[PDB]
Amino acid sequence: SAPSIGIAVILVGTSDEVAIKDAHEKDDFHHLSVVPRVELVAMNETDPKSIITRICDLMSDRKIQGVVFADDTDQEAIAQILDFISAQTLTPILGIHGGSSMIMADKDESSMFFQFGPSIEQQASVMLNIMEEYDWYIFSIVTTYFPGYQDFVNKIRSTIENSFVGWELEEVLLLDMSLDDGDSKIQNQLKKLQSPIILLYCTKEEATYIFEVANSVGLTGYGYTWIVPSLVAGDTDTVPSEFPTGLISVSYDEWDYGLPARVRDGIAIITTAASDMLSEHSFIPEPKSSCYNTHEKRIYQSNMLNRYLINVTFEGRDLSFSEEGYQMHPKLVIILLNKERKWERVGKWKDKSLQMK
Amino acid sequence: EIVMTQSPATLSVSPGGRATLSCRASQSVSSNLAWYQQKPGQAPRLLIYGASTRATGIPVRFSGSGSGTEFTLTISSLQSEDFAVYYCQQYNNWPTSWTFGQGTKLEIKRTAAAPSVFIFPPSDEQLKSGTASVVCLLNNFYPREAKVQWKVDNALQSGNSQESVTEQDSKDSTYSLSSTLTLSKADYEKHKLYACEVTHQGLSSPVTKSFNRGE
Amino acid sequence: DPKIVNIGAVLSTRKHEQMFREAVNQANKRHGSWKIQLNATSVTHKPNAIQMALSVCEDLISSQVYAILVSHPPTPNDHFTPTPVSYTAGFYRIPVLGLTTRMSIYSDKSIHLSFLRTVPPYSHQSSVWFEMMRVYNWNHIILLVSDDHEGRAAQKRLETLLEERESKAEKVLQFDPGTKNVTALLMEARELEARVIILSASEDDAATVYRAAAMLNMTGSGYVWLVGEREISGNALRYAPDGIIGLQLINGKNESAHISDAVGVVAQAVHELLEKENITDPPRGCVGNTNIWKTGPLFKRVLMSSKYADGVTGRVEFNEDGDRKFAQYSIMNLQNRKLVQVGIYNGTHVIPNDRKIIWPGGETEKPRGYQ
Repeated sequence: SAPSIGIAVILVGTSDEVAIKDAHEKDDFHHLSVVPRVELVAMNETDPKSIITRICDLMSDRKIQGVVFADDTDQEAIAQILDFISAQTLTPILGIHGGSSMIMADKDESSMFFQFGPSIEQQASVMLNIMEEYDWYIFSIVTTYFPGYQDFVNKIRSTIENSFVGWELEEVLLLDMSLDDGDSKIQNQLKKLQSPIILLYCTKEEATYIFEVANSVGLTGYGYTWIVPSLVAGDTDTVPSEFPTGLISVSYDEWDYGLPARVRDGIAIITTAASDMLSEHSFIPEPKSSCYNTHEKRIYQSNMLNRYLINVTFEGRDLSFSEEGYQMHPKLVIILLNKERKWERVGKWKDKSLQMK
Repeated sequence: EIVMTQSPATLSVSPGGRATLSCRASQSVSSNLAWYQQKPGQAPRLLIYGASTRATGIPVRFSGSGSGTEFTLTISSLQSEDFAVYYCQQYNNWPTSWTFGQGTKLEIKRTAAAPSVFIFPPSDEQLKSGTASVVCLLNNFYPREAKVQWKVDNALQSGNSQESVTEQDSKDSTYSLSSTLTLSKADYEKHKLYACEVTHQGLSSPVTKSFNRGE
Repeated sequence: DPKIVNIGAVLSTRKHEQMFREAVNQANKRHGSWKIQLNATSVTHKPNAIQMALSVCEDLISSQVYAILVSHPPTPNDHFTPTPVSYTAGFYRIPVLGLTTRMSIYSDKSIHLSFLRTVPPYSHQSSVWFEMMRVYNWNHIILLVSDDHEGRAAQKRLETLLEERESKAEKVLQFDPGTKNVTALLMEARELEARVIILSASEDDAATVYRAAAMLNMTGSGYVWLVGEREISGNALRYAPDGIIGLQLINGKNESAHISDAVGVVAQAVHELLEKENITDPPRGCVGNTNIWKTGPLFKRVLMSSKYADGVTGRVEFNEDGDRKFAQYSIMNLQNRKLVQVGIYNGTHVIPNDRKIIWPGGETEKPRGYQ
């Protein structure tokens, strides 16, 4: 008998509302006494003017304690706005799909913004795990000025010596694509490389040009079995048309994890954390109904939720987040590019175990 | 320090044809030039700035080029309202150098037309004041380059002849020339034969009109 | 005839807004206004951090600005001040220039994606420590950095600079921020063979560390310290042992100079960019538009490679991350409770002065910093 816990389900992807309405609150959580409320909101605008105003008006509507956010564009600047608004207003929000699911480097240290997806280190770990399985020991790395490149090579170097298997790394690059009139230098550098296995680190806006110059020079024929992270693939349905055949990469599960499941488990995690804290400490935080005037509304700190939202399990799943806010235990799948310009699934990775076909 | 020079001094072209004018660069002007178009009696207008960009509200016929080496323009598909005085403007060390150009003269080509030669003696009223003037009129001749000589008693006259040339007409693009003399009453009455000799390309032979005083 | 290209500014202190307007009016006088006549549009800071974002969105909509200048408010807290501006007018990827902020989170050009700075961050002073270390012949230093995004950048920069010379630091301690009792770390640094101590922390934590070290006999005769700029100014000035060597940016508060320099740089970039076809106007309307500026990254690429000829603060280059390469510093020593300047850091080397230096505990003779 502890009702009125406020969660708002913001929808921007314009998917079937009734399909996800049928799964938002269909179940009855008899173990946890929160009996939550949901309120589906459908929008068509992704401007920061409408996002902030809409969230503030919703907070002024009726005392909402959380928000789950969805999207359909590949915008990389909605996560930042969400993190900032969650920092200023202590309501914790989670991003489950689309533009609000791209991992941000480091959130505001006072913010509560938990996303869905893997970090950079985990991608490198699984990428090296597939490489070890088929014994492609020799490798080389090329990188640019992008996040985690230092962390990428540091994770590569940290696990290169803790295993008895004899990795033999050679060559490292630091050149970035932002140079002006430096195409001759980049061409000479890429012509220099002749290593068997190469692991790239670049993004589609620059990866298009990188692939174009690599194909133009001619270092793309057979022996160039590239290995790329998820962000190189971008969107499966769209191809930049360079994409040398034999490309392998690992991407977050986007086919067998539908939107209703994500909405259901986000509501479940918020409700479980809130109900556990309510059962233990016998009180629940409640922010004021003023979005703008939160300067004096931070009298009651809400770090207890931040320490109680990162360790939650239900239905035999571990949904534990981390300090930086990533999933910390995702489900990743591996795909392959065949002769026809399309991707095909091969295997699944879960709980540090690789099961391929 | 940078003397602005163009070529040629004058240019005559037929209707429906192109024209090319080059404004010589006396030094290394980086990219700055400006060509102006002015009709007689009117203020000029802007056509090009930066030696490559057309002015706003201008027809697209005009164009030019040059990055420091003898900037030149190329006008095509010309019409009758063209053929005005065209200047060139530079600005390298602005706002302190500001060397101007000269401005070539443009004319419209036309077939030769025989001038109409007329003479006019004093009307007997100007001679009362003690001065007499003789007016020789040329009407509707092309080109304007014609030679007019005054024969007073079969003697060459110089230092007392004034000539006025009208601008090209808007209908037939013709030229008009008027010769005016200024002599004293005593000198006027000392001679009886006054002749106006006109030489033109459109005339097979020179035309001379003569009259006698008091006749 | 000319197409007006108005640029914005969110600087405070209205007199500074009039100064910025005069600066832009002088800026468009030198070049000319037959093709480009850039306007001005200012606004003042607001207390809370949401109305600031709403107002910057409003003026972005109302003026379709090309670049935004952001400065510090008159109520310190200059860490989260240009946070809403960068997020809001970087969603559309339009450049933003920071005039005074020195925090090191903005150098990460992936969370902001458009942020140029006219002052080097707090982590660019570590090179001064390395150069003065080399000059004075100390080679057994101890780091005492904090645990945050601010101390980690400084420790990373100093560690890379040290490893490049085939050297190493004796230890790298790390105290949690906002602590009111640190004695175990001080003792751990106390029993060792290293005397040079290097600090990097906020002024409050610097005061606590100074108090802890003064309680012990650690500010003795051969314990030469080394600090930065934030550990000399404020509450930490009066709680300081004699002979504490520190730095200070030479021009980091004259906002007039920074306003003039930013206006000049932006004007040069704008007049340089339009000599190029296939451009698009910025997205006027913050409530209807949802897309990236087409020529957005191109403007940043042409801005981040402009060498301003001569300014009041000197040459204005741009390191290949967007923060004010080649800056100057001033070195001071806390003599008799009144700081006196000694030496200077010309950006490449260190030029010693004629004024003598008093090491900790008197001892005008130099200490070797070893045992």
